Amino acid sequence: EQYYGTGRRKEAVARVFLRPGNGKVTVNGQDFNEYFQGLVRAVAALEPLRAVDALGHFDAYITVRGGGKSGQIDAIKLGIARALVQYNPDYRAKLKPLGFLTRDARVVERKKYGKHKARRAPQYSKR
Amino acid sequence: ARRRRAEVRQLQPDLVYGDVLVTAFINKIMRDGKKNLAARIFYDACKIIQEKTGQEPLKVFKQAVENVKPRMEVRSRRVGGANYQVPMEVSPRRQQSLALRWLVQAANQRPERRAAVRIAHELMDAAEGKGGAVKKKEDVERMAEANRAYAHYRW
Amino acid sequence: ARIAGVEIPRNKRVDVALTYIYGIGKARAKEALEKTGINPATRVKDLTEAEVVRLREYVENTWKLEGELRAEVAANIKRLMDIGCYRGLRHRRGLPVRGQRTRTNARTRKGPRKTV
Amino acid sequence: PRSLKKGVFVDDHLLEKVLELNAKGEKRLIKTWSRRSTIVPEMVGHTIAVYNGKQHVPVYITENMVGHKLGEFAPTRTYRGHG
Amino acid sequence: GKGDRRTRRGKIWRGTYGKYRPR
Amino acid sequence: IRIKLRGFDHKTLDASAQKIVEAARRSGAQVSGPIPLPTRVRRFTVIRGPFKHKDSREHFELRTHNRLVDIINPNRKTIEQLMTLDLPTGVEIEIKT
Amino acid sequence: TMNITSKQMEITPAIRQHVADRLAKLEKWQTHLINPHIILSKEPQGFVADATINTPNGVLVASGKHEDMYTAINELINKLERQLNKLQHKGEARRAA
Amino acid sequence: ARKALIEKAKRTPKFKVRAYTRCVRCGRARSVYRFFGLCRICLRELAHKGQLPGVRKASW
RNA sequence: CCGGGCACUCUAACGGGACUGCCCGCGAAAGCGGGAGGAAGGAGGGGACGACGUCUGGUCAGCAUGGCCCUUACGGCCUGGGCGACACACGUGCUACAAUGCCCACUACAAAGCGAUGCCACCCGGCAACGGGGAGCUAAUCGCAAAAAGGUGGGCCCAGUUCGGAUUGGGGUCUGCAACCCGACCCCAUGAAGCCGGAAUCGCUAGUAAUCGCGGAUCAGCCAUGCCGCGGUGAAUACG
Ligand SMILES: [Mg+2]
Ligand SMILES: [Mg+2]
Ligand SMILES: [Mg+2]
Ligand SMILES: [Mg+2]
Ligand SMILES: [Mg+2]
Ligand SMILES: [Mg+2]
Ligand SMILES: [Mg+2]
Ligand SMILES: [Mg+2]
Ligand SMILES: [Mg+2]
Ligand SMILES: [Mg+2]
Ligand SMILES: [Mg+2]
Ligand SMILES: [Mg+2]
Ligand SMILES: [Mg+2]
Ligand SMILES: [Mg+2]
Ligand SMILES: [Mg+2]
Ligand SMILES: [Mg+2]
Ligand SMILES: [Mg+2]
Ligand SMILES: [Mg+2]
Ligand SMILES: [Mg+2]
Ligand SMILES: [Mg+2]
Ligand SMILES: [Mg+2]
Ligand SMILES: [Mg+2]
Ligand SMILES: [Mg+2]
Ligand SMILES: [Mg+2]
Ligand SMILES: [Mg+2]
Ligand SMILES: [Mg+2]
Ligand SMILES: [Mg+2]
Ligand SMILES: [Mg+2]
Ligand SMILES: [Mg+2]
Ligand SMILES: [Mg+2]
Ligand SMILES: [Mg+2]
Ligand SMILES: [Mg+2]
Ligand SMILES: [Mg+2]
Ligand SMILES: [Mg+2]
Ligand SMILES: [Mg+2]
Ligand SMILES: [Mg+2]
Ligand SMILES: [Mg+2]
Ligand SMILES: [Mg+2]
Ligand SMILES: [Mg+2]
Ligand SMILES: [Mg+2]
Ligand SMILES: [Mg+2]
Ligand SMILES: [Mg+2]
Ligand SMILES: [Mg+2]
Ligand SMILES: [Mg+2]
Ligand SMILES: [Mg+2]
Ligand SMILES: [Mg+2]
Ligand SMILES: [Mg+2]
Ligand SMILES: [Mg+2]
Ligand SMILES: [Mg+2]
Ligand SMILES: [Zn+2]
Repeated sequence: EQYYGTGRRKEAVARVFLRPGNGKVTVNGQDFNEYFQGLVRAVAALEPLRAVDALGHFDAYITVRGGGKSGQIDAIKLGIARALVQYNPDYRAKLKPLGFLTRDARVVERKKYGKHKARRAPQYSKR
Repeated sequence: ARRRRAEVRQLQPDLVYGDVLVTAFINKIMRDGKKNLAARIFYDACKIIQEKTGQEPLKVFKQAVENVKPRMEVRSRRVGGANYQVPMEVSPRRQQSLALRWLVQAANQRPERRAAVRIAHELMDAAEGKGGAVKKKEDVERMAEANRAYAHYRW
Repeated sequence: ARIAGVEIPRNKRVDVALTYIYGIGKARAKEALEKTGINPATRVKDLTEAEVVRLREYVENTWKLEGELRAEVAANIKRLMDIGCYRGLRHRRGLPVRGQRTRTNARTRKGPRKTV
Repeated sequence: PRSLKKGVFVDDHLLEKVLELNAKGEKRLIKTWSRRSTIVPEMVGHTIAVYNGKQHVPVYITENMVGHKLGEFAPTRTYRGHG
Repeated sequence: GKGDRRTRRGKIWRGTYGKYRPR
Repeated sequence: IRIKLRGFDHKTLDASAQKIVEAARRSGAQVSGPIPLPTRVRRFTVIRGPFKHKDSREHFELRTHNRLVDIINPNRKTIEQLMTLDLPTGVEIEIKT
Repeated sequence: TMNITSKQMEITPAIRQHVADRLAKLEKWQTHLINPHIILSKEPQGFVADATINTPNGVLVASGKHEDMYTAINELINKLERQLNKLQHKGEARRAA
Repeated sequence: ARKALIEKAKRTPKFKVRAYTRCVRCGRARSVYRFFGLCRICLRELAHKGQLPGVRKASW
């Protein structure tokens, strides 16, 4: 009756529970659209199931913490796509080719000494 | 760079129209990494051009792009003791970049007070073949033809 | 010279307009419009002469404005300059008074650069 | 400036001499290194010599210069201008 | 903006509080 | 029946978190297994050279690793036997209830 | 304008002015002298005159050395000229073919 | 003016403001770490020796 | 929050994992090009790490040390001043010149750290800085703490302005023995230059640049717009 996946992006972690139904979606105690209200980035989160037509087929209970809304959005995108592969193993094809099943390791590069930021160097006047 | 021909970043298709070209345009609008702002401005503009002229915004946008693409450009090359403006064909990748760049820049030289509006209207003129954006393209091309004589210096 | 000695910008909201008086800033703008019960959002062109003299009367009696204010600040400086304290000296030579560095900068006080 | 909850600061060793001179009737010159001491109403009419790091500067106190510090009247830098 | 004390943004940049940025 | 373990070396910390958890599991009954409390890191950043050369540093850190073990069903069989246990030097123990 | 540094030495306004009249020879080439910077210094062997100057066509960096501070300055000028003349004419070399 | 200063820094002062940390190792008044009682140079010198418990080169 | 449970998140110790290992192709080989599998692919991203040597590079003022020099003083204590000066000149930065913006009000989403004459909930006085009460926390417990950009609403209407926040006047707060020279902060008033910058010149190839805020060392307080870290949002382009 329940289906699960773990999404991570940057510093955001999302626990997502897929349970069949009509499509209601909840993030941390609120509707999807309540929590991501005013964010174009949002509907990208529901993209894995749109790939396998599970759009309206599932309700989703979802936790989210750490990072920021966009990273959280990307985290969700991952987990619910793990949940789908879990809900059906043959879902891998038509999910892996969209690279929805992979986690990007791109995170904040550390601040280095001698620099102003990670790579931004201090301005020098040779002469 | 020196070693290899770099890899063109594949963009993620935009949420509203599913378009890599739209995404690219958004980023060009985007100042200070405020993409939400950037997204609104375009989509707001997409709303406006529909009100003013009832068509498909996507169709307008894409038509405006094809109109600002320089097919030929000049690139300098100092041959001997003089810098010749050599006429060159523009790669399709570069045609795109210049088109989207000039579109936004010309947009933001316009007098009306809101960005979405400027972005709207410039896309309307460029679609019809008017506006500073197309003027840029026309000019770049004219420079190239003007120096057709140096087209054998092409590398 | 409507109010108060100065002819404040019409077409503008009364709170913003009032700040065009020497001695009245945004803080004092929100104050006088409460104490007289006038909508702070209303334009000066749309005031009632009832409200005008209402707004006028309070503002001119509660606080020192324009001329008399400038007179004091000057006297205050004229005083420091005359008693000959350090703060005074800085005013006399036109140099900065609040302990800023003068090796560079201090241009607001010094004025544009004099070549040598 | 200094908290009003706290005192009106005078170095006591400066102040003491003031009251001493007030009683007997003022005044001899008072050499002090106390730049940090407030001119106080009791000091008015005196002439206090304020050390600026180098010289002791004679300062005749008046009704106008009460609230201030003693240092304010014995400037510490010699500057006659540039060039 | 960030340089004006009499505003919210200015008090943030400076890391203080007051009428224009209360806690 | 709380035991809180703190050391600069985690090999000698986990060493001793193990042995306390073994000792009272033997003489029973229940040891709540060694929970690894998040580490508090104290960093020191220094200029490498003694004079100028600001843009060149070296990073040093001091890590205090924390462990927690709970002996649930104590039975002073354990309490007395615990009083003598072979604890390494780089570790500090705290017992409370 | 033009800056002069006298490292661990005292010099006079006169001497400073001398250097300015000496650097002035570079004005010959009718090109922009941007932030010329002269550093005067004393070694055990003699004086050292350093200079860094930028121009629209490159930088000039030269060091002059001699027992006589004025000669040290003059040799600095000589080295600077030779550089400036190369900067101003090297481009003409390959006008053909 | 050095040894007199590493000394005067030890004796308690006339007012608690005048107190300041010196490096207990070399007598340095600047860049003195409270946690060690050491300056940045000594901090580095002992750490490289391994004579600072738990302290190690930090890399991430 | 309670029962309960440790699944999940996490936390932090130990392991597994990628080796051009596997298929196509070119190769004498080494390798290169492409494919699949995979979270990751051809050093996975970043870090620590810097050869013989060079610059008679830097530091006798961190320390050590040869030698030369000082010995009621070139040693030592103190009070005060100065290191903060200001016709000028250059380097690094902060904030800006505004509408992709500014202001108000309401409402979300981090990480890494720090904290017992310390961090301070919550209460009350004050427009406020702050003050007086007062609980918790040897701190994955309690606290700093609110992250900001963002989101939602409302105002501003292109003006040197509701842009900008310098300068100065006045009134206060706090630290400290003491804020004259020479502190930070709050409030009222003042409201400068600046309409995007000559010659010239700096940075950055991807979670980078840009932009947004958070922490810490030093530290009574702070002249930090600095430095070392931390995450949020997140590009453009590389023919050659
Ligand atoms: Mg929405
Ligand atoms: Mg960052
Ligand atoms: Mg440098
Ligand atoms: Mg652009
Ligand atoms: Mg153009
Ligand atoms: Mg035309
Ligand atoms: Mg005003
Ligand atoms: Mg000064
Ligand atoms: Mg403002
Ligand atoms: Mg630096
Ligand atoms: Mg000079
Ligand atoms: Mg000197
Ligand atoms: Mg000199
Ligand atoms: Mg040299
Ligand atoms: Mg010659
Ligand atoms: Mg030559
Ligand atoms: Mg001495
Ligand atoms: Mg010594
Ligand atoms: Mg101190
Ligand atoms: Mg110290
Ligand atoms: Mg488990
Ligand atoms: Mg390869
Ligand atoms: Mg190696
Ligand atoms: Mg040397
Ligand atoms: Mg020495
Ligand atoms: Mg020696
Ligand atoms: Mg000998
Ligand atoms: Mg002294
Ligand atoms: Mg001083
Ligand atoms: Mg200094
Ligand atoms: Mg000059
Ligand atoms: Mg200048
Ligand atoms: Mg700065
Ligand atoms: Mg600058
Ligand atoms: Mg304008
Ligand atoms: Mg003005
Ligand atoms: Mg102007
Ligand atoms: Mg204004
Ligand atoms: Mg004042
Ligand atoms: Mg002071
Ligand atoms: Mg510019
Ligand atoms: Mg700008
Ligand atoms: Mg130029
Ligand atoms: Mg690179
Ligand atoms: Mg900004
Ligand atoms: Mg900060
Ligand atoms: Mg701290
Ligand atoms: Mg501090
Ligand atoms: Mg200052
Ligand atoms: Zn030391």
